[PDB]
Amino acid sequence: WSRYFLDELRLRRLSVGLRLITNPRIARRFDGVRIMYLTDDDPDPDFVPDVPEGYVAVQYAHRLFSSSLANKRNRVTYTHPPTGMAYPSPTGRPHVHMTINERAGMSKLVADNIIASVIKSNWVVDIHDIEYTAEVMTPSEGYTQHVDAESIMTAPKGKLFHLQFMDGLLRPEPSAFDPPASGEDMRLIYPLQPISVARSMRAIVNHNEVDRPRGAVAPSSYEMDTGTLSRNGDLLYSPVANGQVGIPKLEVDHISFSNVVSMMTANIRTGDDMAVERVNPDDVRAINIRNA
Amino acid sequence: DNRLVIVGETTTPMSNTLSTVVNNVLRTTYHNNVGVNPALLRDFTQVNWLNRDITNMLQQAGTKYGLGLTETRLDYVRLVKTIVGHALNIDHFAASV
Amino acid sequence: YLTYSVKYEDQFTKKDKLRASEADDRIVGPTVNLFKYGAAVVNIDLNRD
Repeated sequence: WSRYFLDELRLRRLSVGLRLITNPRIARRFDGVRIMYLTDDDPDPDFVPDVPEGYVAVQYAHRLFSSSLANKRNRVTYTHPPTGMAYPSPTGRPHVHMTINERAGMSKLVADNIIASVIKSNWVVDIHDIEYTAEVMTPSEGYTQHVDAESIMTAPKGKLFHLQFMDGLLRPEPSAFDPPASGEDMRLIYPLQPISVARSMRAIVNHNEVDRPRGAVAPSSYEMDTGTLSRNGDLLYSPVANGQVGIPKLEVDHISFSNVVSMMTANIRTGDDMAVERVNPDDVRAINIRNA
Repeated sequence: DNRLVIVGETTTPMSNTLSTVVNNVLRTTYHNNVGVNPALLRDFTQVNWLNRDITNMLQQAGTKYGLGLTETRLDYVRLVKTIVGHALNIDHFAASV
Repeated sequence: YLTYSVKYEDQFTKKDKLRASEADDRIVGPTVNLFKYGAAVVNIDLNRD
């Protein structure tokens, strides 16, 4: 077996490195996105908005949207595949949970009519081709850059976006006599899968009314467990009871930030230049060759 | 990554200069670049629930925190220390490598 | 390979370095200066250096 033409040690480090790649703590390439026109009162990146009770799922195709003469003006008309009725205006379309799967070959007016249908007719549109990263913005920082709905609809397939989400836990509470403002912070783009898989602690403060704040998280007990060092060289956790062999750290998928590393002291010096004495033989005619 | 750790600049504090909660942690010496590790926030942080939710974890028997010199392998003939095991503050992916 | 990357909230934080006891400043010191009072989120990401 030509072992991929590699070292014997290089495969042993490769078995550790594959545990690092499939780890959910670094897999922050988020695919899937949801255009929805629900309000924003408590911002948190974990919020995946629930589909309401009476919506009908419709798979997207090019057959649905087409131009039609409606009221002295060519309007782009949706044909709802359960009933088959024609719906020319976005002000009165029924509640459709459209699931866009391709977003290719799609017109710009059709993408205009869907995002108009979300705001006007309260649609919920899932799109499963948008890949993006996420940075959780602190509330004093604010949203540095936005993402247009023209780019979320009219874009090539393999473009990697960057959405900014805000942790609204540490927002300053207004005073008890301040007259209110006017506009509300709305929100158009939401995630499908949970954001902040890299999160360990959150909101290290002390709220004055209750003991611990709403939704603040503690570090996991596996992040502090050193454990011992095994005889083979695999990092173990602490034993959970008496007479229990500890769990090796490369089997479970938690993260341990304290580990026993075998390191050499100043009395080893691996790989210096050792010095020998060489003594040539006496005669060249006296050197035995065979049978040896 | 073919790194091979040699004991760097390590210090050894006195037992009466550290507090009672660091002396129950410390394994008799430690590297000068100690890293960052949330088990050292025990009774040093200002936050009441984080001081509780670490003390309520580290007093369980299923976990135990330390920092520094644990193992020692003396040579068989020269009788000096050769391979020590320090409990660093480093992730288990790098430490297994 | 994995280190902490902590985003602070710049209103409830206190910008100076926290000063504990001197023997504890070389052990607990850079930990309480990274999980300083006012840490909004704490991430575990790939190490940048």
